[PDB]
Amino acid sequence: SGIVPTLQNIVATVTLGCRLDLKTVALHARNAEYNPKRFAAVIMRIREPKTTALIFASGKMVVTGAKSEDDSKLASRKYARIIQKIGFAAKFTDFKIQNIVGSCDVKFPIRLEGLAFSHGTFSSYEPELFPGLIYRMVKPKIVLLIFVSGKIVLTGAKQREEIYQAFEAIYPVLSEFRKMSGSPRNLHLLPTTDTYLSKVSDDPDNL
DNA sequence: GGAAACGGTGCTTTCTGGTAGATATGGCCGCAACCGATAGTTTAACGGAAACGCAGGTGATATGA
Repeated sequence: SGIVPTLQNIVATVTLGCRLDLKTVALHARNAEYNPKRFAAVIMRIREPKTTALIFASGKMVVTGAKSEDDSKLASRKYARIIQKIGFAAKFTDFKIQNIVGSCDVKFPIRLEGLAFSHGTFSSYEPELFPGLIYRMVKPKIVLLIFVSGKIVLTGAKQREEIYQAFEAIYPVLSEFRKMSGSPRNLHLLPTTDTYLSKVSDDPDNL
């Protein structure tokens, strides 16, 4: 419970309001990869923040590799500004984080068979083609990947607090699977997602 | 006190020609029936559309293979 989870990847999307010519967009970006022989879209990485991004002719975009809530909106706004420099209106709309990926380490090894046998209502553990166990948390809804080393991965979340709540909910379970710190201090010590996102310009006129 | 002689004409009769219905035979016209044919199901079984499931353009957390 003392080893607070770290975010590894935040993935988001934004609507542009207007349908646009993706070939025209592909002409001016300083990083771009695109070939209709394999896929009909441009892959578009940037230096700072270190995000990858994607654009669709229908007037929608996706952003990946964000380290913070801030990076997600700030990168999306900078990609939209590049499209506004180009011959399109690109009205920044529908900003959302569809998935969050985080990880933590309890520093003790886990008997995945014991976890799967006792919590089989939520746990799945297939024959060992892959070494890690998977867990389906239903309230709040989170997917957790459990490894024998004590390393843990969390995904399927969209709100920051639920990743820390899911870790805190399974830490007592993991701690029971032991043989021969445990205090969270608070459920969420850091500021909320909204108090982070509000540092970035929200108004679409603030290009 | 009446019946027998027989003149009146009222009432009736067949010989016939009229009125006119009848039908054996005949020739058109069209109804009753058959073998015929066109259209009908819904399924052998697989040709079809809509209905159906996995990939690929990033990324990449674990620790084994």
